[PDB]
Amino acid sequence: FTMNANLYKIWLILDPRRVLVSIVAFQIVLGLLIHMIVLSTDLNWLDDNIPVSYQALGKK
Amino acid sequence: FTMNANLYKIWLILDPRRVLVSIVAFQIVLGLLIHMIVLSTDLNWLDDNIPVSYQALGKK
Amino acid sequence: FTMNANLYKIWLILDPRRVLVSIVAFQIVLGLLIHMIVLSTDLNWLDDNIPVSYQALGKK
Amino acid sequence: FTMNANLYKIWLILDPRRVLVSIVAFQIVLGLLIHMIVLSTDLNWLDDNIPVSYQALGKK
Amino acid sequence: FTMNANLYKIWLILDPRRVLVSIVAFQIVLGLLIHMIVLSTDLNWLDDNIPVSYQALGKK
Amino acid sequence: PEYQNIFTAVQVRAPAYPGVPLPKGNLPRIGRPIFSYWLGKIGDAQIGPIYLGLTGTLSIFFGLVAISIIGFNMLASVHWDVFQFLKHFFWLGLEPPPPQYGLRIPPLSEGGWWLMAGLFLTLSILLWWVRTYKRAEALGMSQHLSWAFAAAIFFYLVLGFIRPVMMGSWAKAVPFGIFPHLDWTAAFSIRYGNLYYNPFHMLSIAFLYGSALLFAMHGATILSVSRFGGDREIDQITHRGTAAERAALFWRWTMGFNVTMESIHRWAWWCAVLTVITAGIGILLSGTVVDNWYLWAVKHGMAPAYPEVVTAVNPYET
Amino acid sequence: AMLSFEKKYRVRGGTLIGGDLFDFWVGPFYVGFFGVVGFCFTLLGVLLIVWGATIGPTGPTSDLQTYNLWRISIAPPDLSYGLRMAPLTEGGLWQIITICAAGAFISWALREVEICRKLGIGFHVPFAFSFAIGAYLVLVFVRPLLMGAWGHGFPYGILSHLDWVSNVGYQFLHFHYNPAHMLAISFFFTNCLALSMHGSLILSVTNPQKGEPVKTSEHENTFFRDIVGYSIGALAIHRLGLFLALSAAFWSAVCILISGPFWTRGWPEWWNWWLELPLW
Amino acid sequence: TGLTDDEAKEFHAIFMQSMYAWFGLVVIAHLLAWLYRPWL
Amino acid sequence: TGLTDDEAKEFHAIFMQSMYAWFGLVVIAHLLAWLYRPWL
Amino acid sequence: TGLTDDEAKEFHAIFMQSMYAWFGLVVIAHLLAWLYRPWL
Amino acid sequence: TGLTDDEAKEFHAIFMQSMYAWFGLVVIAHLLAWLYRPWL
Amino acid sequence: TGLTDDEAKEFHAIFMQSMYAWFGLVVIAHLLAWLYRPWL
Amino acid sequence: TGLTDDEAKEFHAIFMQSMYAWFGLVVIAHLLAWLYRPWL
Amino acid sequence: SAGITHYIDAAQITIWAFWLFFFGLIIYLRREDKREGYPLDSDRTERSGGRVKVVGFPDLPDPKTFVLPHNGGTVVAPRVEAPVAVNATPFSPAPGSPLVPNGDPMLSGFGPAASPDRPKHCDLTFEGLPKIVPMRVAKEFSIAEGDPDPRGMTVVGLDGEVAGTVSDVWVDRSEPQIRYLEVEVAANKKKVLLPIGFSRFDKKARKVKVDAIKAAHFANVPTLSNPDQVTLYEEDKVCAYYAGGKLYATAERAGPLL
Ligand code: BCL
Ligand code: BCL
Ligand code: BCL
Ligand code: BCL
Ligand code: BCL
Ligand SMILES: CC[C@H]1c2cc3[nH]c4c(c3C)C(=O)[C@H](C(=O)OC)c4c3nc(cc4[nH]c(cc(n2)[C@@H]1C)c(C(C)=O)c4C)[C@@H](C)[C@@H]3CCC(=O)OC/C=C(\C)CCC[C@H](C)CCC[C@H](C)CCCC(C)C
Ligand SMILES: CC[C@H]1c2cc3[nH]c4c(c3C)C(=O)[C@H](C(=O)OC)c4c3nc(cc4[nH]c(cc(n2)[C@@H]1C)c(C(C)=O)c4C)[C@@H](C)[C@@H]3CCC(=O)OC/C=C(\C)CCC[C@H](C)CCC[C@H](C)CCCC(C)C
Ligand SMILES: CC(C)=CCC/C(C)=C/CC/C(C)=C\CC/C(C)=C\CC/C(C)=C/CC/C(C)=C/CC/C(C)=C/CC/C(C)=C/CC1=C(C)C(=O)c2ccccc2C1=O
Ligand SMILES: COC1=C(OC)C(=O)C(C/C=C(\C)CC/C=C(\C)CC/C=C(\C)CC/C=C(\C)CC/C=C(\C)CC/C=C(\C)CC/C=C(\C)CCC=C(C)C)=C(C)C1=O
Ligand SMILES: COC(C)(C)C/C=C/C(C)=C/C=C/C(C)=C/C=C/C(C)=C/C=C\C=C(C)\C=C\C=C(C)\C=C\C=C(C)\C=C\CC(C)(C)OC
Ligand SMILES: [Fe+3]
Ligand SMILES: [Sr+2]
Ligand SMILES: [Sr+2]
Ligand SMILES: [Sr+2]
Ligand SMILES: [Sr+2]
Ligand SMILES: [Sr+2]
Ligand SMILES: [Sr+2]
Ligand SMILES: [Sr+2]
Repeated sequence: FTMNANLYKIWLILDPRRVLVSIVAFQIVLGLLIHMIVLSTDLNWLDDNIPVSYQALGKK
Repeated sequence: FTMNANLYKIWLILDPRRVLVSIVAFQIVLGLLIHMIVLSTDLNWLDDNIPVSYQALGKK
Repeated sequence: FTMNANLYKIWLILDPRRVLVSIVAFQIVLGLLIHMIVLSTDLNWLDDNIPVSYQALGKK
Repeated sequence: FTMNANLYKIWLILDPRRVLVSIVAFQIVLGLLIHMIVLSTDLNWLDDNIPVSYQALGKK
Repeated sequence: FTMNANLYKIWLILDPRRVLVSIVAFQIVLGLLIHMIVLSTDLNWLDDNIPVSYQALGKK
Repeated sequence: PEYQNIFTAVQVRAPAYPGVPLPKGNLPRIGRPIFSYWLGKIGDAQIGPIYLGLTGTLSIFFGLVAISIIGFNMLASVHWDVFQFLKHFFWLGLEPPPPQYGLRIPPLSEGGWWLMAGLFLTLSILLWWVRTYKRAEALGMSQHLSWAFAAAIFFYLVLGFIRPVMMGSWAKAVPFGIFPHLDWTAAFSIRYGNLYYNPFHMLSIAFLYGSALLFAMHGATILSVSRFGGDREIDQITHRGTAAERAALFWRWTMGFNVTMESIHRWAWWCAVLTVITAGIGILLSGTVVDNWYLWAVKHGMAPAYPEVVTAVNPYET
Repeated sequence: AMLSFEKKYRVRGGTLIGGDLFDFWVGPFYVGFFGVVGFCFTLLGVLLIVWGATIGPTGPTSDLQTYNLWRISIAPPDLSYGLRMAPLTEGGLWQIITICAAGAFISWALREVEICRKLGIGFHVPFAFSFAIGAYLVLVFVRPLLMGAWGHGFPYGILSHLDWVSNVGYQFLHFHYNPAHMLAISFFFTNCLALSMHGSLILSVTNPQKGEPVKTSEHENTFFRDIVGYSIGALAIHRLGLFLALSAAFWSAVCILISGPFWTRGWPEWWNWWLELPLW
Repeated sequence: TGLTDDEAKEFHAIFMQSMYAWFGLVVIAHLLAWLYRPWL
Repeated sequence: TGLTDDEAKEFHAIFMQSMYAWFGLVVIAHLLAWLYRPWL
Repeated sequence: TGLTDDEAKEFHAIFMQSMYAWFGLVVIAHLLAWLYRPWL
Repeated sequence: TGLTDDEAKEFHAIFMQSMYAWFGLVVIAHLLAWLYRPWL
Repeated sequence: TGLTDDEAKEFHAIFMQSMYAWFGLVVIAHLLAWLYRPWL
Repeated sequence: TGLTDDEAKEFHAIFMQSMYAWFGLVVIAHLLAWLYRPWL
Repeated sequence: SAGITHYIDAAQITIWAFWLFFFGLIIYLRREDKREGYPLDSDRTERSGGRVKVVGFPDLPDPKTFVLPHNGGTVVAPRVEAPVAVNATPFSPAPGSPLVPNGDPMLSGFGPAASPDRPKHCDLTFEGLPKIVPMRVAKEFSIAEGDPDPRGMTVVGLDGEVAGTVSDVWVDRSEPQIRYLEVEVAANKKKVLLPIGFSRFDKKARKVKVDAIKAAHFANVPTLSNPDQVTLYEEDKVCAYYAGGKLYATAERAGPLL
């Protein structure tokens, strides 16, 4: 079995509570971060007027 | 497998009171945040004057 | 009215005195905030000349 | 059948003296507050020149 | 993976927990750094109008 | 005559202290201590050990990256002349993306290093935040620091990221340079019609002055009751002594009221956090809400009028 | 009225001046001979600021006269008067109110002194107070004197004095470049930092997580050593903070003392000494 | 806390009628206010 | 929280109907507000 | 973690249901939101 | 790290399944996102 | 660093294979990247 | 609390008429004020 | 009509919110301020037999409990403290008058010599060993290289007279430093503590001046119920005595000057 065949041992070395909650934080921030990244590029989905401009609909 | 099967045990690891209140904050703040995001974009729903404008509703 | 049923047990976890006061505060505050939100928008009802202008009840 | 019929017990949880004094102050403040809010907007009742102008004890 | 010496002995010399934390950290930093450098260069892959333009498929 | 407790006149050493012990999960500590007879002349002579976790390493890491972009960039502005770099250093700086770019991620040569250094700096400050909350938990303590750091982080965020995003322009954040960032400050007041008439900036100023007032007063007090071990504030807080008594009384007899060994630390705490919090609010309303504070002050009748003894005719009006 | 532990210290004597004459308390305030001089200086000072507010810069009926708190303002005489006493209604009033303010702060300081002698505590506080009194004096006595006229002093009005600061600041073009200004600002900022750190600490140890007991000195040192590899320790942190705030006041006093009397050019220009060293 | 179950039914009672009296005085004021000067 | 299992049924019941009472008052005021002045 | 092994089954049961309930509230709000003004 | 070899196999097991579930949700989002809006 | 010569065989064994795995993934990302958009 | 049940009867009695003495002086002054100087 | 300037802007109302949060903050801080010394001492309270406990505005906050570590106790605040007679008599019968100490001023335990009754237990290290102990009890401690060893200097009072000699050095086992000087008194060879705060060194002469008290007064230094450790009660007791000398130790510190 050529693959990490004892890689459970990592939870004998690194405290799991810490690692888990840590991971949650890390994903929530990265999520936040890239969300802002997409908001700063051509790929933006908000200041787009999608699907119809609202700053110029209205009667009136 | 898509299924957890022993994930009740997570509260054997994480303080439930804390997890609960943590989620309360994270949700209430995120709510505030994104609300503010929508209020600052094209998708805005308050300063639209839809379906009838109130800031030029009077002659007076 | 929970709506069913052992969600009462939640006050076995979070102090009822604290939860109550917390909500009282949060609402007493939020009210003030949104009130202010309305005061700066289309829904403003005071500096509108509604239904008849009052600084033009004489001159000033 | 409902349950708003044990709503006196609040005075077994929250100090009545405190609630009373709290409500008292909170009200005096809210009063002064709102008075100033309206006094800074159009619904004002001081600078209206109503019903007899006093700086008009002449040709004003 | 073809012999080297007694280069396992590094763990009699360097704490496995710390090297773990160091590699996790350094790799994370380098990852974000290079991603942003590439995002800051001509080789950008987002604000390219790829594969269909987004700022002119909704502002219009 | 009497010792003033300014300079420890005779010191003593004892084997260094690795500190109160941390729970499982909180990694080892690194470095092994040293003593500086001179720090010792005025304070605990022990230097370190230090704690470094995932958090601490990711923060030192981001922070030093950010420090490199700013620096390397500054050497580039002088042509790699380390001499010139040394000569104009105070005036060197890394300016922000130009407005032409808005909030887009700009090219390396036009601001992208600033956005990267701003990015990495922020991540590193907020990681140091997490660090102090962890280090504060390992000790069973409370997050009072973290609530303050979080306030100063608030001001920071308002200055370089929040106001900019709201204003839709990275050119509005502050540039990294000593003299450059001083200039950014002055231009900021100028652009919005003199920041002195901004109420929030007045409050932040009352609170900065207050941190100096309170810490000078309290600090002078604790020294004046140092004779009774008033510096040992913890036990004077649990078990009031004549230090806390003479302390509360000096002020009581002086200004008519007083506080306690525990409460002065709250007045001081709250006064500092307030500086940064009025401060940030102050930058938040500028451009977002108010564009000319002096005018704002006139609209609310707060700006004084002086006899107009000197005046100039408006060419724009000819 | 007294604290629940106060009577046992309310001893007789310790004066500098007055002796048993004014050796008594009123409510919680200590009087003393200097409390009387102080109250007199103070009362006349304030009562005159009230009269200045009453009369206004052009007379009680003119539009510049005002009782609005943001705008009431009492300003110095023109420079034409130099160090002479100027007519009352032309900045004289401002001069007298100043004499009263200086005298009141000095009485206050001396009364804190008698209070140290009574309570038997160090005199670190009134000495430290004297730094603010000093800064105030440079801003009304030293600088305007070195500058040949009392008008160089700032006016006493909430925002008008802010205006004084503004235009005086701007005569040097970019005040931020004043190096003493740079110092004083550094101390004011750092002082505000240590204070937030000490404040936070005391409150973080005497009130720790539920389930934990009042914390220890060992904790204190271990936390800041954990974070930043060093802890200055309990006594000294009280020492530093006193240093920072008093120094912040110092350098404010010197940064303004040199802005005029010892330097007239813009301040950024001062930094020229650095670009011209024979190194570059 | 520290009332008998009886004196908080009482307290609640007096509190309730008194509070309602206040609401009365206010509605009085709001109705006159509405009369002399409509705001809506 | 030093409560028994029966006396958190109680707090919950009273809390819930009261909470819902507030939700009602709000739904009412908001419909009133909606009738007099639509925002959407 | 000051709970018993059974009150990590129980709590969990309640939790799962409550969260799924919130998620219900959310999916509801967003479908309505998509209805009135689609964003994707 | 106060764990036995059974409670790191167990932990590892549940961790692996949980992690894979989240990651699943991830590829889900990436497929919806790729269909309506390709980035490559 | 408190290890015996044997857990420096084990830790090293697992360390080495895991790192070669990560390196594998990297090689993957670089080949995918090289195919779709050459920079050379 | 630190009164007898008889001296809060006594206190309240004296209090109310004293208060009304005040309200009287006020409505009187406001009457005077309203006559010389109507405001609405 | 697209110009109706509103007189109310976000800046006004943010200044409003601020002041309201402010007032609540101020009030609160003044409440933590009455966790000690309150209710006050008037003859308003004594005249009414106590029916006017003096507390002012705001009022007193519900007690808070401090749970001392090490089987130490539990403290509350605000608490009810037993009155303690004043070891002095009114300079005037009028209120607000100061009191004159009874008997020999340094002994009075009134004025600069007064002090409260702190626990008769010891402050403890983290471990729980007597925090303040002598270098004779704390083996490890050591002078810092390049500092005269106080051990063996001569302690000298305010008038010049020798007082005693440094017999030892007390140190903090928690924050390593000299807290107390030990003094073998000349007039009776008894051992007394001398707070560092009262001690000045004259390194070139190996003297340790003390302006506080006279050489002689060293005879009356309050004493320790054990020569190898000290209690909280005893520290206050030691220091306050020296402090008394600042106003008492001479027939001149009483002031005036003119
Ligand atoms: C263009 C944008 C749309 C918009 C689209 C949406 C969408 C889409 C959503 C909202 C939702 C929310 N919107 Mg909206 N919203 C807009 C305009 C508004 C306006 C306004 C001024 O006009 C307001 C005030 C709101 C208000 C809000 C909040 C009511 C709500 C988020 C709650 C939260 O933060 O979680 C914190 C709250 C909780 C965690 C629940 C409170 C629990 C209480 C305290 C517990 C009671 C005790 C309990 C019984 C037992 C204990 C349980 C545990 C404590 C939990 N919206 C406009 C119209 N809005 C979100 C929602 O519905 O809620 C998810 C949502 O999905
Ligand atoms: C400019 C050319 C290509 C590009 C070329 C590459 C190349 C080349 C690589 C990546 C890699 C990464 N890229 Mg890419 N990438 C691009 C566009 C993107 C975009 C986007 C919004 O468009 C995103 C979100 C990503 C995201 C990512 C991460 C998922 C991934 C791992 C690095 C990492 O986690 O960093 C910080 C964290 C670490 C370095 C962790 C180290 C810790 C341990 C040892 C490793 C565990 C990490 C984790 C389990 C791996 C997750 C991903 C697995 C590969 C499935 N890329 C552009 C378009 N990308 C790397 C990768 O795939 O992994 C091999 C890589 O070698
Ligand atoms: C130029 C003329 C303008 C002026 C324009 C401004 C502007 C603009 C601002 C101030 C600001 C403030 N002004 Mg001003 N100000 C004026 C004149 C004055 C005068 C005076 C006597 O005249 C005074 C007392 C003040 C006082 C002050 C302080 C009260 C306040 C900021 C407190 C502070 O430190 O925040 C600083 C603290 C922080 C920023 C937090 C620091 C923490 C960060 C995160 C630390 C990270 C450390 C880093 C990671 C370490 C590594 C280093 C890296 C290399 C970067 N100003 C005049 C009117 N003033 C603020 C304000 O009022 O806004 C409304 C502000 O931004
Ligand atoms: C105008 C634009 C220039 C500038 C021009 C000036 C000028 C000009 C001056 C300063 C001054 C100072 N400036 Mg500046 N300043 C600039 C921008 C800044 C910035 C910033 C972030 O940009 C900051 C932080 C500061 C901050 C500072 C400090 C360095 C210093 C003020 C402290 C002080 O005077 O102590 C002194 C404290 C006192 C004098 C108070 C003494 C108290 C007395 C004894 C008692 C008062 C009692 C009274 C009765 C109390 C009322 C209580 C009632 C009884 C109830 N300036 C801008 C760029 N600045 C001032 C200075 O240097 O100080 C002399 C000064 O002259
Ligand atoms: C906006 C246009 C109108 C306006 C419309 C209204 C309206 C509408 C209302 C008021 C109301 C009030 N107005 Mg108005 N009002 C205007 C002009 C004025 C002017 C002025 C100078 O022109 C003044 C002074 C006032 C004054 C006031 C207060 C008299 C009153 C609010 C009570 C309160 O807040 O206290 C706080 C109140 C309480 C805490 C409860 C009352 C109980 C009192 C305070 C006793 C406290 C109990 C205490 C424990 C002592 C115990 C007592 C004994 C046991 C019996 N109005 C303008 C002209 N005014 C409100 C009102 O109710 O008055 C009828 C109201 O609804
Ligand atoms: C009440 C508001 C005041 C305030 C509060 C405040 N500041 C704070 C905090 C708080 C509560 C913290 O908790 C935090 C702190 O840690 O306090 C000591 C902090 C902070 N206050 C500081 C700065 C600061 N605060 C300021 C202002 C203020 N902060 C206000 C006065 C100022 C100003 C305006 O003058 C400054 C400059 C920082 C020391 C600290 C935040 C430190 C931080 O975030 O770190 C980020 C990243 C780095 C430092 C990068 C690491 C670089 C290392 C120093 C080098 C070491 C290298 C080593 C040799 C390793 C090998 C390298 C390898 C890569 C080769
Ligand atoms: C020097 C370092 C810091 C410091 C220290 C300091 N200040 C101190 C002390 C100390 C240690 C005291 O012990 C003493 C005190 O009582 O503590 C509050 C004091 C003091 N700090 C105060 C003021 C003060 N200190 C300040 C600052 C500083 N003081 C520095 C930050 C500041 C500012 C500008 O930031 C002010 C406003 C006082 C509350 C108090 C001394 C009070 C006092 O002396 O009262 C006697 C005098 C009066 C009651 C008024 C006299 C009447 C006058 C004739 C009228 C006023 C004239 C005035 C000149 C007009 C100015 C008008 C303004 C609106 C422009
Ligand atoms: C006609 C004629 C006779 C006139 C009538 C006279 C009149 C008008 C009577 C009115 C009398 C009344 C109402 C008041 C008198 C007014 C007086 C004289 C003026 C007040 C002057 C004064 C200095 C006020 C300043 C107020 C402020 C906010 C000062 C700033 C200082 C600060 C922030 C205050 C709170 C914090 C304090 C007090 C800390 C002190 C303090 C510190 C610093 C510790 O370290 C410490 C350590 C351990 C225990 C206790 C303490 C402690 O108490
Ligand atoms: C329980 O108590 C606590 C501790 O104890 C356990 C802590 O350890 C801690 C942790 C605290 C720390 C680790 C402290 C860290 C210190 C910080 C961040 C302050 C930063 C200060 C600096 C970097 C120094 C800057 C100054 C210099 C380099 C020297 C400058 C010299 C100059 C300018 C020339 C000297 C001359 C002057 C200044 C002019 C004259 C001076 C005056 C008039 C001032 C008078 C001063 C006195 C003291 C009487 C806390 C918070 C705590 O609360
Ligand atoms: C030769 O030198 C060698 C050692 C290489 C290195 C030397 C380096 C040196 C000496 C560097 C010196 C640097 C100095 C002195 C810097 C001074 C900086 C100062 C004084 C700055 C003052 C103010 C700056 C502020 C307030 C900056 C704020 C910026 C912010 C908040 C940026 C935020 C950006 C973010 C969060 C980015 C987000 C990116 C997203 C995700 C949105 O992109 C999609
Ligand atoms: Fe302190
Ligand atoms: Sr819109
Ligand atoms: Sr309207
Ligand atoms: Sr009007
Ligand atoms: Sr009139
Ligand atoms: Sr787009
Ligand atoms: Sr007038
Ligand atoms: Sr040259």
